[PDB]
Amino acid sequence: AEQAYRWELNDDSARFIKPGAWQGTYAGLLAGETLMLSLAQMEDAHLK
Amino acid sequence: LKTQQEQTQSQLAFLQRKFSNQALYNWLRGRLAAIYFQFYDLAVARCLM
Amino acid sequence: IYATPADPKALLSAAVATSQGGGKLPESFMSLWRFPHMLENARGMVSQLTQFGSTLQNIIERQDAEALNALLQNQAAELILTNLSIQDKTIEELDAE
Amino acid sequence: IYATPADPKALLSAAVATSQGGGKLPESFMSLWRFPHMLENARGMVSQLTQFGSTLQNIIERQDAEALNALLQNQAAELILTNLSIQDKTIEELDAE
Amino acid sequence: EEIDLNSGSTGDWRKTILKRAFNIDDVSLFRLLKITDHDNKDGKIKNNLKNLSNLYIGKLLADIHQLTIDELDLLLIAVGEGKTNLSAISDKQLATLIRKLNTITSWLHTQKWSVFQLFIMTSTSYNKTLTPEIKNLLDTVYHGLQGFDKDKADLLHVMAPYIAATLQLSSENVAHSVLLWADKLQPGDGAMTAEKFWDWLNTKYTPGSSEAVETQEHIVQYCQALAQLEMVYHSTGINENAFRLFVTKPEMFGAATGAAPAHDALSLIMLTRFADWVNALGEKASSVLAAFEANSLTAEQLADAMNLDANLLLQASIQAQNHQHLPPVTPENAFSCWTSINTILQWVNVAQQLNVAPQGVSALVGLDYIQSMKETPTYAQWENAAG
Amino acid sequence: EEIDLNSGSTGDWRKTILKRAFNIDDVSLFRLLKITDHDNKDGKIKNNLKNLSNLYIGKLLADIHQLTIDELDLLLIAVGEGKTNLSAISDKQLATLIRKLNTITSWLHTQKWSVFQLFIMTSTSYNKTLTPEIKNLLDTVYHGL
Repeated sequence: AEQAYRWELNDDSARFIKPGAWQGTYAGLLAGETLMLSLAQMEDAHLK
Repeated sequence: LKTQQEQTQSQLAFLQRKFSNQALYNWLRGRLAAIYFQFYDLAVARCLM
Repeated sequence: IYATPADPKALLSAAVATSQGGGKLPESFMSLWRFPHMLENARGMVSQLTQFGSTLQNIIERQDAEALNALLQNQAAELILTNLSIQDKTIEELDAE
Repeated sequence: IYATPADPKALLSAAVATSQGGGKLPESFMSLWRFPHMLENARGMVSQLTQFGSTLQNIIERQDAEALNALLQNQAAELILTNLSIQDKTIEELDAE
Repeated sequence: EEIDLNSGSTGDWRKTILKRAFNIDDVSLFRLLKITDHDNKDGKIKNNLKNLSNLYIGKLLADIHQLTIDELDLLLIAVGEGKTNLSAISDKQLATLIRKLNTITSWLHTQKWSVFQLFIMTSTSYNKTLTPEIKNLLDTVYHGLQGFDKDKADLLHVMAPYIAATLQLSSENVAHSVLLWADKLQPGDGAMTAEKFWDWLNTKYTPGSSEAVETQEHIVQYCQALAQLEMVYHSTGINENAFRLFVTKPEMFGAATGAAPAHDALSLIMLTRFADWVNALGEKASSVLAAFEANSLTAEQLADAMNLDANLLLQASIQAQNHQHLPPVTPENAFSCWTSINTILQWVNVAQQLNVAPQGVSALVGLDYIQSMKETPTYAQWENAAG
Repeated sequence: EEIDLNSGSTGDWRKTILKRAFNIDDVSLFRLLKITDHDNKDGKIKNNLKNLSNLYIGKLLADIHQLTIDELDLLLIAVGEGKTNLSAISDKQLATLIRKLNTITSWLHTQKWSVFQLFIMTSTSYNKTLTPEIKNLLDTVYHGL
């Protein structure tokens, strides 16, 4: 989705997805929620 | 009684060494709360839109 | 002349509240999208928000419940140590007998 | 001159954490799909991920609860044997009486 | 004669008799020496009755408090007299030391704490060893801040959720206060702050790395200091709002303006007493704290909380201002500072133990024999005091 | 003789004997004075047997109901006798007061309540200090409405 975002906007500097959503220490708990937020942020940026 | 003391310490070691210890929940709480707040601002902005 | 001991006393503690008011709204943005669409989108965002809220509520309860488990366990350990001292005195008494 | 006992002591145990770092991101890929589509697609995927996440947490909590119950039963058995010995000893005392 | 007290000296009979007289080993004797005089750069002393006397005092203090020499040393550090050389101490300074020690010991007894628990809270030294707990902290915060904008938000509030997450803390308000305090304290060899911490964490730190960068030793001390302050909060039993105030405005607790709030033994005792007092106020505690934090609190409000006649407090307030107290009460600080309050409350407590009003207590003070050298009391005044 | 009973008077031997007679301090004695006469605009009374008699009654009621003077004053307020001057109380009114006090004292004992709890519950006076509990109230309601 991030790549699609960049393509449509002619902006390849954009970044929302960061490493570490999955923490081995915590068995990945809340990794999903972490990604959901990043997606929402991407969406917002798209809309704006 | 001494035996009970040992069992009691074991139960504590369990509480602290088991995976779902206090630290997990404070870790999770702080992390989700941070997400939740940020999510709220996005949701609000969307609501206003 | 016998001296009478004082009454046992009650304990108390304070539990003063904290306070943080809520936030102010951010500035409005005019979306390119028509209302029926944006309404659904806002609905989607809020639903996701309520889901996180619910999720947090459960985390919170687990955090506090666990702190209690730890507290109670520590309290049990302290009391046992005291009971051990008592039992030792009990044995000593028997030697006195 | 009676030789006194040493005071009972507290027990302690370490609970040192482990540490395993975060995953790195995989290479990105240009999809054929437009953003609005991928946004929804990815969202659904995360939703399933969060669903597994909650499920896993619940499993872990159950796992730990069962481990605790097993511990408690094993402990109860040990104590009963000691208490059983005490009552047997108590009967012996009555024979002495 | 030179007596070589170096812990590894393998000494003669004089060294031995000292051990016997003191009932301690070589290691303890070596430290004992350093306690009495940190300027003795050798392990050797002369067989000077005075020097022996100085060693003996150091020992007596340990005996009084049932401490090992090592423990006495930790305590003096916590006291803040860690570097005072007993060998050249004035009479007043020694008496002062004894009082500080009695104060702490009684309190630790009361708190059921070992000297080591205190030492952990009071120590200014931190380890450098990087533990998994810190490593997990750094990753949590590192990720939490990937996108933080210093020009839009308070770094401390942004970090507070992660710091609380990693310290097993239930509140970000506390984490905020803890980070804030740490900045005031400038802990670690690097005098670390949250901002320095972040610049490093952002620039050099790599989560999951087995090596990272050598500058992490400062980072590690910083994180430990945060853990140290976490211990204090929980150990004190202080209300979060009170905690915030101590960190924010330590002047309310008698600190010199701008001073970092202290975490030494005396600060800890002071705060502990504050928390005790607050608990004593029960449900009225909120009002008192609000009025304390604001400079609005008065005697009447406290009397309500204290279930007593405010005239008692007021008379006590008056004596607090009339008497030659150190950091004395003036109308302006009577209820705007904890130390002022304690001064007043002491007048009350004394009045209570003696079952007389505070003025009666004051009259007794006025019969002091040194005071009599400037204004000599008459027999009749003594008669009134007796009455 | 004028006896200065002001809470800060640092009085003479007459004041002292009164304290001893009553087993109370200056503050309590001052409060007692107000109980018997709330119109005494000064801290002074004459060495008038009648006045002494009046002080004694006020002390006496406190001893009877196992109250301190401060507690007696709070109770009279809760009772509704807060402004009665005992010094001019009629025979019936005094007997009436005692009965009200018995009723309440017995009851608080029965209820295992402190007089201070009662006083709070019966207060007609309020603090003005703005606490976080109140701030939370105001925001909760403010937005709700």
